Amino acid sequence: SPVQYLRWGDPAPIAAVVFACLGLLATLFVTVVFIIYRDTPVVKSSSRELCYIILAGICLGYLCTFCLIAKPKQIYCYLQRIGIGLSPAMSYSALVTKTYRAARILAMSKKNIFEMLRIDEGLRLKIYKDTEGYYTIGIGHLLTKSPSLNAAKSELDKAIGRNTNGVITKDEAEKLFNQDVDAAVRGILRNAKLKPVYDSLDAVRRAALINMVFQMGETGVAGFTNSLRMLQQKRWDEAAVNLAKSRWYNQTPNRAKRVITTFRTGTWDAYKIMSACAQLVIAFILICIQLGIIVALFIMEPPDIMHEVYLICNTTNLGVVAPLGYNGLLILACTFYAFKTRNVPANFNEAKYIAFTMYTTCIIWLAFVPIYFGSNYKIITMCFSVSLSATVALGCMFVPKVYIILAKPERNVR
Ligand SMILES: COc1cc(/N=N/c2ccccn2)ccc1NC(=O)c1ccccc1Cl
Repeated sequence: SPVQYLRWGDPAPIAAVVFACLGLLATLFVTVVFIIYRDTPVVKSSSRELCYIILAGICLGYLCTFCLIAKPKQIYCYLQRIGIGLSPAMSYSALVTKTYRAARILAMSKKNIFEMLRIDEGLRLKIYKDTEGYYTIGIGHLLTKSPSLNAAKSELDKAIGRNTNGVITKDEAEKLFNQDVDAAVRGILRNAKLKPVYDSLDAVRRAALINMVFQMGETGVAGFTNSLRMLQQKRWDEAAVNLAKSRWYNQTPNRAKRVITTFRTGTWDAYKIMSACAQLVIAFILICIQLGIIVALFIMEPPDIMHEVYLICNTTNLGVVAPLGYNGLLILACTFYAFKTRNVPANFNEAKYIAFTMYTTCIIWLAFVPIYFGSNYKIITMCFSVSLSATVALGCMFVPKVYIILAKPERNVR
């Protein structure tokens, strides 16, 4: 009885049980809220089905405390090992599936910009110089400002990760172009004239603005004050009419016609250019791998009480460390794809929060390695550890969305 341990001068059990219960309530609230408001654009935009798996994971994370603070029965040693290994595996298998898909969507998004400017500006697959005289390759990608061609080859090889002999492929030029886009988009957001326009525009019309920036630079695109304001107000037909009067249109009419037409339609029409049930099956597989590890260890080192509210089991270091390792890989993958997609604005900046969640989760899990092994109160540290990691995931991912559903029904709009 955790109440008895409180009476005696030990409040750790009762704390753990309370943390866990507030956890379950909060998860039950968040869940029933997502069911009720499933039709709205803040739940329907993301993967509704993966969230249920993430919430089950969080839920089961809180339920672990009821097998760690338990009566000495055989099955609770079985459920301890299932819960402490499978609850994070449910949350992060679902999450890594979500973040990987965001990353593939981001990659395929950057491919259109690249195809756009391949057609508009060109591409050389072997080293050349710009009109200054500095070594360049692909879509005007700068290598070095050194007169040494070897330096250019040197920095190219580093940039790609093979000996290129100064020659690359379309896909390695794409890779290089994505640095130059990110660079150009940083300049734009540092620039008070361009920043509000880029903010306003959909993905396709941002491609159009980056194109112009790539042709005339930032200070040049800031020239088009009126045209820029027309686009901000989403006045497409009038922005086209105005830009079609420019020195820009009269000096490079072929490229200008295409960029302008793209500002009108918000489509790719002017240029030559990941499932749902898949994510459940992949998430389910990634989770059965963790089950395989736990069931394997149940045969190698069968669960058994050691022999009292702290239920102590025989679980050896390999019983702890094997699932820990796999959970760690899941976390590191999640963090990797999350960070890759951190600035993706889709679904009310879902990506910004997920990145923050994963950064926290890394410091927590890495912290609780020396803490747990260095500790003589392992069942308690395990209790607070699981619940904390689960609260972080619920806190940083689900609260921000439940907030908008409940507090800001007006902003809950596509
Ligand atoms: C960070 O602590 C843990 C959290 C766990 N679940 N979190 C959850 C669970 C559900 C949803 C989100 N998050 C599971 C095991 C944990 N710890 C360990 O298994 C462990 C054991 C020994 C040494 C170090 C560690 Cl890190």
